[PDB]
Amino acid sequence: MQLTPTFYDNSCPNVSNIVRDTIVNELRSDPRIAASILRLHFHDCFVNGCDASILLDNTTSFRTEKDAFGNANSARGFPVIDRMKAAVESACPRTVSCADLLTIAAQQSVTLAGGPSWRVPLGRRDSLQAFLDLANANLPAPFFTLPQLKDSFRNVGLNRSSDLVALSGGHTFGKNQCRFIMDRLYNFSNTGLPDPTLNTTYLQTLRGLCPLNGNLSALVDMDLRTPTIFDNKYYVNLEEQKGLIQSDQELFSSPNATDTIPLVRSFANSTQTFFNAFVEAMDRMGNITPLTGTQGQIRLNCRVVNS
Ligand code: HEM
Ligand SMILES: COc1cc(/C=C/C(=O)O)ccc1O
Ligand SMILES: [Ca+2]
Ligand SMILES: [Ca+2]
Ligand code: NA
Repeated sequence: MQLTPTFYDNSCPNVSNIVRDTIVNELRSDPRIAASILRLHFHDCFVNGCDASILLDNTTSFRTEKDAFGNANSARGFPVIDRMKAAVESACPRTVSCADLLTIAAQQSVTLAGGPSWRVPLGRRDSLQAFLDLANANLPAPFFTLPQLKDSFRNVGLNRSSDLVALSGGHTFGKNQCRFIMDRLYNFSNTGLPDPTLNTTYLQTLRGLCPLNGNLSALVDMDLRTPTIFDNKYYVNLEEQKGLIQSDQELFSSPNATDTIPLVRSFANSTQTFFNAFVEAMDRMGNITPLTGTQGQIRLNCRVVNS
């Protein structure tokens, strides 16, 4: 029972519309929600697949993935997911899984930010548990080298460098905390110097936003060109050594980037090339070990398993 974009065309043909309206509304008060939602889907899929396991709250039986190093004080937008979930439950009771809801929400967030528009495959079901340890082991970190980034993607089933380069384009919008670049700014890999792959002019700007012994929670735009617009500007930045986190710049500057450099350039040269690759990579990531058929359930409240 493979995933299909028409899964809810009869049971809830208005699901995508409900999701979109919820995001449109939220964007007025929080213009960062779109980026935040896309990241939630990414963090869901990289841990036991896209099964909404990340949406589960703490229980006496299992710890929440929300306390993972990659999610704690970082992941956000959970209340917004509850809102669209409630709205969908009203329109179509016990029909749309949280896993599918989050996938649609990620796609709509990308489109609303100016990105490509497409119908994501559907039919995923919700996990019966959360996987904190697995999240700590599977979620990639900003300090990862290119070989480590590739290993992290391959680990969850994405072997193509195209998947890695295209999906990294998610950093074409959204925010990043000073904490994750302090090493690149003042002491990279215990060298006592800033990361040489970071543009010196941009280095000065970032140091001003993130001074030593400063607020590590302060936010910086992932894309200095178009902070809230989903476009290929992220790759243009890499070509100028303006990737924000180490994992971004590595795609273009790593000694192991022989295969990723041409992809970065290709995406920087054509928005069409990037958008096509992003959709293709997004659908592949959304196809990671999904629960289908009668496996798992259709969670009524994304924060807890049905009882
Ligand atoms: C290649 C490995 C990746 C690493 C190491 C990574 C790392 C990070 C880090 C450190 C942040 C900042 C979190 C914070 O400041 O609290 C972030 C933000 C973000 N990431 Fe990535 N990321 C990766 C891949 C992806 C992918 C595959 C997507 C989705 C297609 C994605 C989408 C986002 C978005 C949209 C934001 C902004 C979230 C917000 O503003 O709330 N990332 N990422
Ligand atoms: C049944 O509830 C809803 C339906 C829609 C439909 C939108 C459309 O058809 O474009 C939007 C929001 C709702 O809460
Ligand atoms: Ca998951
Ligand atoms: Ca952008
Ligand atoms: Na696959």
